[PDB]
Amino acid sequence: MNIFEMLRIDEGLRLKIYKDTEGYYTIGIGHLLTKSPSLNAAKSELDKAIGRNTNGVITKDEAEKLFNQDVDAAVRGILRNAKLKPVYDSLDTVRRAALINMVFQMGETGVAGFTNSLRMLQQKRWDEAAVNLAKSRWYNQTPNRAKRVITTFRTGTWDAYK
Ligand SMILES: [Cl-]
Ligand SMILES: [Cl-]
Repeated sequence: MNIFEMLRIDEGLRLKIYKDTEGYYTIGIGHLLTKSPSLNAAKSELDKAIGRNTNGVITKDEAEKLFNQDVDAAVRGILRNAKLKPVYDSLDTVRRAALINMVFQMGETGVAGFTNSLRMLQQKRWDEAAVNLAKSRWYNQTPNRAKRVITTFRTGTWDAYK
């Protein structure tokens, strides 16, 4: 298992513009287009991202290209973030994938906000960190996905994804 595979299971793949869990226009493998409630604004962001008149449909390849860019961005963002990098540096490979997934979903800023859980993860207090992460809107809104990432941090294994 690896990050790409993990996120692919979490986000799925849609080739047409769709609304995510929060009702925002998205395409591909969880690529957010815009938070504006206008479909036109979305189509325009879409063609701007792909570089062609898409009419709101992209191919698989185009989806995977946005995904590759998005994973790269996530990692980079983490490494650039003063709160995040030290956490990432401290972790094992599997747990690093769990942090990336969170960053992919919520952005670097939202993650950086889980101060207390970050701290627990850095100290390697697994069971505690897992309880604290569960007290969040994140877990309450997308509980199955959150359980999966949480279990990953708790165990340092991919079992949640098996
Ligand atoms: Cl983009
Ligand atoms: Cl969920």
